[PDB]
Amino acid sequence: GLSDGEWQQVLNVWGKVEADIAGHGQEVLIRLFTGHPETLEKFDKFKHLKTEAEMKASEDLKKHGTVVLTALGGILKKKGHHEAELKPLAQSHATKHKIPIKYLEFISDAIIHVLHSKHPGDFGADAQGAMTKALELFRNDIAAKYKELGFQ
Ligand code: MNH
Repeated sequence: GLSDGEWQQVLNVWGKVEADIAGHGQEVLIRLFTGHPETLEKFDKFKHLKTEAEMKASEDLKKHGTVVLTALGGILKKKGHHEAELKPLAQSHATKHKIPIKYLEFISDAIIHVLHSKHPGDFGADAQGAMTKALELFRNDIAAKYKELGFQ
């Protein structure tokens, strides 16, 4: 679990994602696809995207960015009483989308990167440790549901 102070830090930082949810979400997805181009094949509608400028110019990619970060926002605000939120998310990602836990680790990393990049020296040692622990918990709780289901 995180501590109370650790959640407060997580949620304060998520305060800044919510000022520009679309632009954060899009930078997240662009970090992901360019560092890990196999993740791009999971999206039928994004594999016409050969360049960054193409990625950067896509409103549909930004739309997905928002869907992603909005649902993570909800999850985070439940502070690890997040089972009702998280369980059907895990099921769709295992059975339908077929997203390996490794791609989830890649997007966690992309979110840490994007918080540092968009908030240079405003996202400190302490806040970065708590967000990492919060994303680890997210990932741990999905991994458990994945194991149940035999996914990988
Ligand atoms: C945090 C990480 C994270 C969150 C909160 C997340 C939340 C969602 C939500 C909400 C939806 C819409 C409802 C659903 O269950 O289909 C959705 C659809 C999707 N998700 Mn994912 N998703 C990922 C990471 C996430 N997704 C990653 C990483 C992959 C890709 C490599 C991915 C690929 C999808 C695909 C593909 C869809 C369906 C896209 C479409 O509409 O065509 N994702």
